[PDB]
Amino acid sequence: QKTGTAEVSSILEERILGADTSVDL
Amino acid sequence: FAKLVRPPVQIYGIEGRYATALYSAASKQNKLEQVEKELLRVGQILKEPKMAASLLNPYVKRSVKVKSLSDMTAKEKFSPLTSNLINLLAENGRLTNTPAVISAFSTMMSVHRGEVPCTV
Repeated sequence: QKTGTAEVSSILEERILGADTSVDL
Repeated sequence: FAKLVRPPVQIYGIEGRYATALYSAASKQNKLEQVEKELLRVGQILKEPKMAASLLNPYVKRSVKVKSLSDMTAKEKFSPLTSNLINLLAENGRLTNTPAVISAFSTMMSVHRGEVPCTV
């Protein structure tokens, strides 16, 4: 099958800006 | 084997997050028009009957399609929010249900203006 994604577009936004954090691990 | 049902299809989750995870920065820079109008071109390029065969042809391949995508955006004059998410659409074979992801952008954009008073 061809699947296996994890919000890649979300992690990409942090690389270009990365200006939103609220203690989350 | 008696009756048949046919539910519609629009907005789901991982596909909606693709437009909201790229336009989420556009919402702060006011690019919803720069990202919602350029993304629509990808849906028309795949919806086009002469271009639909080129996107589904078995010769475009995947690694070669990545260069064709960047080499097309260079002539398409995309915007600052449409020369990155375009790779994801043609990165893992996402040019089949690509128009459904653009439709979710219009529904997600309505949530970025409802909570933003900017009129005097």
